Amino acid sequence: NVRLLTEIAFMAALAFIISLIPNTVYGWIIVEIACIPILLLSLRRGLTAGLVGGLIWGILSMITGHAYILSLSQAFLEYLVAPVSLGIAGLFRQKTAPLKLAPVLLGTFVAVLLKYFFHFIAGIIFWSQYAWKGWGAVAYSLAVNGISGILTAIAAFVILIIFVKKFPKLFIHSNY
Ligand SMILES: CCCCCCCCCO[C@@H]1O[C@H](CO)[C@@H](O)[C@H](O)[C@H]1O
Ligand SMILES: CCCCCCCCCO[C@@H]1O[C@H](CO)[C@@H](O)[C@H](O)[C@H]1O
Ligand SMILES: Cc1ncc(Cc2cccc(CCO)c2)c(N)n1
Repeated sequence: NVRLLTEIAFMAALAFIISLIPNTVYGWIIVEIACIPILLLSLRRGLTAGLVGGLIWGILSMITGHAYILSLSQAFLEYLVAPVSLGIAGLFRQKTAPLKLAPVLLGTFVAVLLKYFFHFIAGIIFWSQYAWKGWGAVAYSLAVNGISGILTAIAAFVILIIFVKKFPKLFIHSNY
């Protein structure tokens, strides 16, 4: 209630704080560990809570000057649509015990995939001026964003697996 709103705000604040950590692997290839609090929020509280947490994270990135903004339409795609889209993991919420790892991992996979699909589309339209010598716009965006998405999923997998084994109730909301 009040509690749902606090959880959302705190996880979005957490994602933003985490996003301040340097995460560059090479060029524009990143490991986006900042997705994890939004993933966890979504898995615990469902689609709407996740969408809104993603929204708040994106707005925070932009208004603090930490987003890479090339245009209104690009920033809309990459810092509203993209982070919001992590909320899709919410469709994999488990409401009842025992907690299973399967929906956690499938939901993480589908949500990181969806986010980076939007970054991949953005990459084609707005970032092709950076494409490695000899690479076309699509192939360059596929490699940058394909690799970033996989790496981000790897990291999300590692952390959430630990969280499932050690703190499975992070994932299951209860009153009481
Ligand atoms: C519906 C649009 C709302 C417009 C205002 C944008 C930010 C909304 C919440 O702001 C704050 O973000 C801080 C980040 O650290 C948190 O510490 C704090 O808990 C939270 O309250
Ligand atoms: C790129 C967009 C991806 C679309 C995502 C489709 C989400 C469908 C989620 O299904 C749910 O999965 C749960 C756990 O696996 C099942 O317990 C439950 O029966 C089922 O309702
Ligand atoms: C080729 C290419 N280069 C840069 C970007 C911009 C970008 C990529 C992934 C994630 C973010 C947001 C969090 O930082 C931004 C892009 N989409 N495609």
